[PDB]
Amino acid sequence: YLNITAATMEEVYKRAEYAKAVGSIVVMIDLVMGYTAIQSIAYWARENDMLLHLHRAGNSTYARQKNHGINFRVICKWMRMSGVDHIHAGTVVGKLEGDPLMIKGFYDILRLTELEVNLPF
Amino acid sequence: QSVSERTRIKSDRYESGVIPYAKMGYWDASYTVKDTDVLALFRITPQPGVDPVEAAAAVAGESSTATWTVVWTDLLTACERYRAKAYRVDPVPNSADVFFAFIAYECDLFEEASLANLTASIIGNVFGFKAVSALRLEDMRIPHSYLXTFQGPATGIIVERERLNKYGTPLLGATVKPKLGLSGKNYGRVVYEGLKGGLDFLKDDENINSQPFMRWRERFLNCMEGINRASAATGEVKGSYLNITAATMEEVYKRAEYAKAVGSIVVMIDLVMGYTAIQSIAYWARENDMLLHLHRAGNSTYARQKNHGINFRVICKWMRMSGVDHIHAGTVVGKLEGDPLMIKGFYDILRLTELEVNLPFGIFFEMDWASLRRCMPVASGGIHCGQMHQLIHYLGDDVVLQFGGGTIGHPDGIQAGATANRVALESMVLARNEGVDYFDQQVGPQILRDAAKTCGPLQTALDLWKDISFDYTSTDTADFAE
Amino acid sequence: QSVSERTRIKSDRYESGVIPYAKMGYWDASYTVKDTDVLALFRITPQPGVDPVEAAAAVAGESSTATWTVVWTDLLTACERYRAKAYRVDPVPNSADVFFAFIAYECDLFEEASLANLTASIIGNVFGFKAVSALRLEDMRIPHSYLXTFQGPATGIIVERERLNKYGTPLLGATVKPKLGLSGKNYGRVVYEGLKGGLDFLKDDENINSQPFMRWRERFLNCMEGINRASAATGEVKGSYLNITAATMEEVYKRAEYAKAVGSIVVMIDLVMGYTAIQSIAYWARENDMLLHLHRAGNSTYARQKNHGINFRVICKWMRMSGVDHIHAGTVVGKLEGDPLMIKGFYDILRLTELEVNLPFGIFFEMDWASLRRCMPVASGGIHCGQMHQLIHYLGDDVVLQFGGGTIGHPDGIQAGATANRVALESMVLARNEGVDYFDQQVGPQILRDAAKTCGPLQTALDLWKDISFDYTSTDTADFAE
Amino acid sequence: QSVSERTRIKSDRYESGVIPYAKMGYWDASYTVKDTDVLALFRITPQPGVDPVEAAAAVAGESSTATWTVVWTDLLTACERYRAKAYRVDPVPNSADVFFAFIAYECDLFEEASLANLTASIIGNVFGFKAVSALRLEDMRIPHSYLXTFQGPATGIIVERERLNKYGTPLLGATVKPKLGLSGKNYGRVVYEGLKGGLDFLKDDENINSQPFMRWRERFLNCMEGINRASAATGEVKGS
Amino acid sequence: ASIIGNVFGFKAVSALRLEDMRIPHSYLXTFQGPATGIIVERERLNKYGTPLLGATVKPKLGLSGKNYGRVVYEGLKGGLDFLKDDENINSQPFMRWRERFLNCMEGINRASAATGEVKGS
Amino acid sequence: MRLTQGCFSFLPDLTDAQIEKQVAYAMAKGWAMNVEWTDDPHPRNNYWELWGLPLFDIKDPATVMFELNEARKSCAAGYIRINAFDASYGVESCVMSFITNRPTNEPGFYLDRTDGPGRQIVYSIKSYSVQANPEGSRY
Ligand SMILES: O=C(O)[C@@](O)(COP(=O)(O)O)[C@H](O)[C@H](O)COP(=O)(O)O
Ligand SMILES: O=C(O)[C@@](O)(COP(=O)(O)O)[C@H](O)[C@H](O)COP(=O)(O)O
Ligand SMILES: [Mg+2]
Ligand SMILES: [Mg+2]
Ligand SMILES: [Mg+2]
Ligand SMILES: [Mg+2]
Repeated sequence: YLNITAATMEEVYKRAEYAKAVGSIVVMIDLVMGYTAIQSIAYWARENDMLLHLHRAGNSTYARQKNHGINFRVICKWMRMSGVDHIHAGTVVGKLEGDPLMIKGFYDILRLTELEVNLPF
Repeated sequence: QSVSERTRIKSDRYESGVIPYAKMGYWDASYTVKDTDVLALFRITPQPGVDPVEAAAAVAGESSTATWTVVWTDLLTACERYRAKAYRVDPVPNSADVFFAFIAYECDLFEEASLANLTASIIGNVFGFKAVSALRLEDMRIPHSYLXTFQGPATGIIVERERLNKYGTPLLGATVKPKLGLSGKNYGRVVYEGLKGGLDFLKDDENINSQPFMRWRERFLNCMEGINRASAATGEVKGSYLNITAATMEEVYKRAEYAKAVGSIVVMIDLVMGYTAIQSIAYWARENDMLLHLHRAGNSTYARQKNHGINFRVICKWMRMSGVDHIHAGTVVGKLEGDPLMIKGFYDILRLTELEVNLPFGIFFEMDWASLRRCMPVASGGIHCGQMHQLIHYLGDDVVLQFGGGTIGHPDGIQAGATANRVALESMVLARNEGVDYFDQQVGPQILRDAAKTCGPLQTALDLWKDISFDYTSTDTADFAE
Repeated sequence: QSVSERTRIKSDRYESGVIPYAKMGYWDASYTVKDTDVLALFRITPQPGVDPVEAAAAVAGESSTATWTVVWTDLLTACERYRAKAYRVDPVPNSADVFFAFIAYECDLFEEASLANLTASIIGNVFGFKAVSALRLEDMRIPHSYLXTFQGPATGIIVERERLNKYGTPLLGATVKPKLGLSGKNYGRVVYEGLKGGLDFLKDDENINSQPFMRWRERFLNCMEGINRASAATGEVKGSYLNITAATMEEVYKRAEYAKAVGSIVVMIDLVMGYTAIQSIAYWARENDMLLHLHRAGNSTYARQKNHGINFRVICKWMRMSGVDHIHAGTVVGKLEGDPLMIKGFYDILRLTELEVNLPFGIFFEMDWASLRRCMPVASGGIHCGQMHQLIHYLGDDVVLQFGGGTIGHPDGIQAGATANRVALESMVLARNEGVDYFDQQVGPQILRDAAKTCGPLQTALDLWKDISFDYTSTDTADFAE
Repeated sequence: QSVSERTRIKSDRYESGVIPYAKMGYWDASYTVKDTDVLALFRITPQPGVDPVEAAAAVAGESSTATWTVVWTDLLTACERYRAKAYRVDPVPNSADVFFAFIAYECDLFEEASLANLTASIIGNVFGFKAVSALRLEDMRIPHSYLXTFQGPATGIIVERERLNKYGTPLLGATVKPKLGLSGKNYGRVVYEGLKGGLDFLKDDENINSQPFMRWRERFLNCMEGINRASAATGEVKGS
Repeated sequence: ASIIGNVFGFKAVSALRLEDMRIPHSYLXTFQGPATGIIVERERLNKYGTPLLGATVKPKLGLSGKNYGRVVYEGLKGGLDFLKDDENINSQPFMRWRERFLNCMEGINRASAATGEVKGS
Repeated sequence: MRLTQGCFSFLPDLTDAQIEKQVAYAMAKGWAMNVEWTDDPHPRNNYWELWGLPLFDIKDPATVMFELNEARKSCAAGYIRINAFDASYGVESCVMSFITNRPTNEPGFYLDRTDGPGRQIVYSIKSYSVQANPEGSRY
């Protein structure tokens, strides 16, 4: 996953275009680049036969606490809409927060063709 | 009294008020046609009590310079020169109320190189006219001088065969099935197999553009893998008509540029994109060394009925002008409307260097084609290798025979489907050339059975679709039989 | 024995061979329509001996996933989901052999934002099918989810009136005449006069593109001089629909960019350019703050007859989707085919936020318009100020009434032509609002005569075309009267 | 012995070697001109002892499909179609050594909308032919079908007059003098003066392009001040 | 424009011929002169010692691009350094230019593969 | 594999009797025959080697079979084909082409794949025979 994350959309595009030119099957982007860059480069990936891997950098600033923020499941929806091909969604047993039922919720949001009410998930 | 009243035009022709279109300069039986005029043959059904010559004067009027009431601004122009003249009205055989109207239009009424401008005058309004209950555009005589403004086919029949390196038989093809549903990867599978088994082309279906089940790039890349694999496996040039039909001209070009970038010998477009997108992509095809396959989507909406619309033979002329390389023009014996002699006339329009009046085939005008290239006719739609004798008879040599269901429906697989079609084709042509009376109901099917003893895929096919015909009362019929 | 024979599919549905389309998954009377489906109403005439449900299963089949024989590749896809289902067949009133077929198509069969892709499935082939002697596409239910992929009108009725600063009456216009022949300088003369005398718009005729007698730049520049002169002379926003119809998308854009560069509030395009050129120029119009007038050239080739083709109401939906701002949709009382209640249904399709089943107007489906903007209907073709009571009655408020012959045919000049139309219009609307029974044969014409005592141009006009009507037997009629 | 020898062409037209142009298909006095043919008239002065009809045939050959010797590759084309045809050779008044030769060229010989291609065929080589001591292209008949491929004037007489708003007299003009030497600022002075005093146009001399004495941009800007000044002084459209 | 512009049509002169000109060094240095030139041409060709060799393809007009590529291959393979289009072969109904160019390139490279010489048309 | 260029390569190899009948067909239509040899079976090998000139003036089918036979006696192991050329206006092209001789064993081709940008592949079809040996000794 060649990271094309950069300060300016002009630089992200240089790096995307370079990666395509040299034959890479995939590029990565960081969530800290933010939504407008993401949607732009997701259109780019479609146009340029490129896998687009989304690292979720900064997500936990608003996703960690139960009382306040945005549950990461909403971010999965938004990011699935925008058009990233990978997104980091949790391990359960690894070093980053991950209750099993919430993770399975996220994984279903990312992977299913439809969702049905499932309160525990 | 006022300046307006004192300067009013008082002449017969240019006093204000309605006068019939036949008095306005739009009728002249004695008119001599010039080599440079554009001519139209209209099948007119007047409303009851409307004078048949007035119906033709109206169509002529309203397709050139006239409106419903008299206008003084006619006198600021060379109005005598710019008016169309209806110059002949014949009854239709067996109609006491339907007529053939020949109308001549001046060359200078038409924008150079512009199908859109031609059709604006010629079909724009006159078919909505209340004075007429029905109107069919039957033929046109596109003069040599107008033809030289158009490219004609991008590639053309001669150069096409030169690019394929394929001469002496008809060319072969198939539509991928099902129509929709298939993934890009599976599309490439069908194309590989169809080509490996013997087909020259496959095609995307007309409604395969870019969709949730398969987006267009995936199709294009997986299909090129299929194509080259088939070409390497056989030593023949192979291809598949990549559908570049899209919503916008910008997206069409994007798809066409991508098809070129990956080495596709051919692309396809649907007629529903419409004339101006078609002229552009036909220029683009000449400039980018591409075969341009025109699927005729939506054609039968205006072309099917005898009483009203546009005859398909006219569409052939307009599409050959614009510059497409292939156009679907019927099977005769398949699942789609195709009266034998009308289809032959269509094929003649697409393939000849000039045309000679031939009323049984619907060729109403003699017409030089100004060395515009020849358009390859395509016969697709419910045909099987069982009918090869008929297809070779009705369609001749320069034609793409396409076998969608008749390849992929084969029980032993798609390779076997393809191989059956090609052995059928080749064995039949070999026999035509030997001087055998192949179109005979006895002889033809036996040529295919003889060939089938050394080809099990073809015996399977002959036995599977032996029973199948599409014999139904044709609606687009000729007015003069045999 | 061989691998091909041992792996042949032996199931009922997927053994090789023809089976009727009604057994293939393309018929289901019990099928519940989803909010997201695309629905079509087809008027089908089966060939004699063809089962009416099999005719509708075929159309459904061949407009979605089916071909003539069975294909195993169906099983590589989610074939149950992608098949269209014909789900209702009704007889036509007074036909023992013509039927209404409702067919549901899955949302995912269609390319987003693509009229071309929609029409490839829906009209592509099924009208050439031999099994059917006739086929008319009568209505469609474009689901809310598909509609949101399209722009809809570039400008729309609301914003259009906001740009003109013109509210409370219909808008006014005229086609320049003669149709062809006029020089660019003289075109600007006609436009100046027409606008100075009171018209909001004039237009180039549909066949005015670029020609030997007048090339397009000369028209555009001389017309802007006319337009601004008229605007300065009156204190109103004025315009003329500059025809940018051309052979290639490259030339269209060139003309459209030039029209913008010189400040034209509006451009026009002809329908003959076709759907893909239309979608592009409709995006271009939103992005360049332009009104987009669609002239419907060639429409009546497929739209005129009751038995076969496409109903115009469907074209309205497709054209409002694509994003044109004006579309011609009939007069009722003019020189072109226009049955009163059909025209009202068309106007409702172009102007409402949703539609409710209304069979007398030909509105067969209920349909939300997804807040796509409203398309302004245009009434052009053989109408005069004498019929203002009728036009206001049949057409309502949001409409462009156009008076080509009924402006320029006026004896006292074009200014007087224009002024007559506007006084007629304004006096009539004033009286509608006052609560007068204006559509009455007695009352209406007297409102115009009353207004005519202080307006000599209008008394001239009323007396010149008092006699003129176009009463002929309409062919595009309704199946349910009153 | 060899395949080359066994397959040598043995006909009168396509056997190897030199035969007169008049016998290669380039002379045909009974040929009926099509309206689509391009025609040329040449005033041919054949070398002493060269046949007039042979020289006209040579000009037709070498401006269409011929070379000095026979080539089998003619038979890979519809060679009868493409050959130009000297169809008329007439004597010229008050001369017995100079002839008028009318030639006919198939429309398909010429690239559409290309003067360069027309003039490559019609004038390319034949003027430098030893067999003919002189040659003059006197006139041509450019057929309707060829003309519709060309634009013709950008503006024209009609629209030009419309743009200027002058009708009824000839238009007026003047070349700025001296031919060379003037600065841009003086150029614009002369342009202002002559437009104000009554000229519709002035003009740059043909050899005024851009030189050390005056670079083209200084001329253009100064001229537009002169033009517009004259236009404001007169109420007329003006130019240079 | 200066030297031949007007003077040949002057009335006071019955005939006029420009025979020669002395282009001064200083004017000449403003011009490029040959793009490649004799010396570099021979170097790109790898051919020094004998005059170079060519042939115009014939008939002048009428040949398809296919057959043009045939004539070019044959002539080059037989010993010619070059063939050429006729002056009046541009792009015409009988043969459009892209077809000629592509077919001649095949012919040219086939010739050079068969001989080990740089070839062209 | 079987090289399936030519228009009768899906039937079995043509006997001399069959070849003569296609040559007869061609000639009765007014067309001009020629004979060509290669041992580069590439699909894009447009220009096979000319066995003399095309037989333009020739009236008897037997003359063309006599030349085909002489090509067979003189050409190295490879492919030979007969083509029919139609010089009529609006054709001016080949209209029939079939293989009259093929090698006993054609090894065929492989597909060579070079990575282009993104997922695009620069394809090249490569001949086993042609890469192993030069012209005249490939079969
Ligand atoms: O959609 C189809 O049915 C086809 O793929 C044929 O498939 P099969 O080969 O499986 O029948 C073609 O698009 C139609 O023939 C077009 O009709 P026409 O050629 O008359 O325009
Ligand atoms: O060409 C004509 O005849 C018109 O200019 C009307 O002129 P008049 O005003 O002089 O009749 C319009 O283009 C037609 O009305 C179009 O028909 P519709 O509006 O039905 O599409
Ligand atoms: Mg199809
Ligand atoms: Mg009009
Ligand atoms: Mg001078
Ligand atoms: Mg030369």
